[PDB]
Amino acid sequence: PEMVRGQVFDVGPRYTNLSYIGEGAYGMVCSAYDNVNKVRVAIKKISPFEHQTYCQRTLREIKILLRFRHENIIGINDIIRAPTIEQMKDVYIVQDLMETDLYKLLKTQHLSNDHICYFLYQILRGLKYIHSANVLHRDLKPSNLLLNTTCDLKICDFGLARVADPDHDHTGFLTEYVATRWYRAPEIMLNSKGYTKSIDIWSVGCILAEMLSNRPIFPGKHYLDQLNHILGILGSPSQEDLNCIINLKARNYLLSLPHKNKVPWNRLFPNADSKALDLLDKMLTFNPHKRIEVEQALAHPYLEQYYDPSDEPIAEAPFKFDMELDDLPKEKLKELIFEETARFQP
Ligand SMILES: C[C@H](C(=O)N[C@H](CO)c1cccc(N2CCN(C)CC2)n1)N1Cc2ccc(-c3nc(NC4CCOCC4)ncc3Cl)cc2C1=O
Repeated sequence: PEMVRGQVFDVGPRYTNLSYIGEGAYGMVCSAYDNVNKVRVAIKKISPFEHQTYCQRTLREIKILLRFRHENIIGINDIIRAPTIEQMKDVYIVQDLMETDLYKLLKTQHLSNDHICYFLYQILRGLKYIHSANVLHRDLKPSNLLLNTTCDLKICDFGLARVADPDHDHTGFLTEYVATRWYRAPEIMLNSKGYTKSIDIWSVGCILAEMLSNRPIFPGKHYLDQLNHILGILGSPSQEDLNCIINLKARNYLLSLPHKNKVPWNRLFPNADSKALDLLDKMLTFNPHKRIEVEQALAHPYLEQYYDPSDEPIAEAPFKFDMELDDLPKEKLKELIFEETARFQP
């Protein structure tokens, strides 16, 4: 068993020459030479089985990424685990190796307007496919966008992804939420469980804004501060948009705030392309019902150099989970992970 930073990384006989890349709560990631395809790959060692929420993330990632096939979505190339459920403590997921991610890039590099345009195009292209499968990614952010040395982009981490469910989207005011705070749509804090495609469009808007200036647009320090950052730029919602929020706690919170006018995008982003700011405005619309959809965004003048709907493929059918995963015990989720990964056993 090869070891990396005091941890077993047992991926042989196919994968050798391991080099450490990083780690986090999820586990650990290495590059490795793949002796079958003869190319270096990324391998992440996930050890989720003592934690129900980690099992859910692992299973969603595996089921979705194995069904999806798209140039702007990271694939799963192979999964290594023990031959029996008893002996399985870890799952190793093999994926195409990427140079960097957009979080690291925005901390270190100015993006040209052409780079911003091309990155936004690829995000929206991959998202068109995801949405066409009736799936919501639900956690789009710079660190979930991987890039190679020629700036090809792939969406990663489907651990919070789910099937769209607009009929069950309504909730009360200040309902707790899991996905990354700075990229949450305003309606999450007011009346939405984040079960519709419009949630993802908001996140992409936030990402576009961040590419424009290298700084997050709405860096909320805690749950309600996130909403207050959004309203600081968008200004007070209009009467029509406010009347859409029928829950009185949420409506009356909004009515309690002093009037704030919209901060023009060209004041926040004085060097930005005007067409980019027009698309930004449409992605960062307060009212999710008025928010631009993914296929409309691709058709926007800002992306005219790239737009080609015949080359923006959709999924062959809607994605469905067999059963709802949200509440299943971790022991049951382990079984499901075992079954989902069986096809990679020799
Ligand atoms: C978290 C998520 C993940 O695996 N998540 C899983 C399912 O959700 C998971 C399982 C259980 C828990 C959990 N948590 C814990 C709680 N936490 C709040 C959220 C995450 N997450 N990661 C980690 C990860 C590491 C590397 C790469 C990757 N990197 C490169 N190159 C490098 C080169 C240097 O520059 C940056 C790029 N090339 C290809 C790839 Cl594939 C991708 C991912 C990915 O998707």
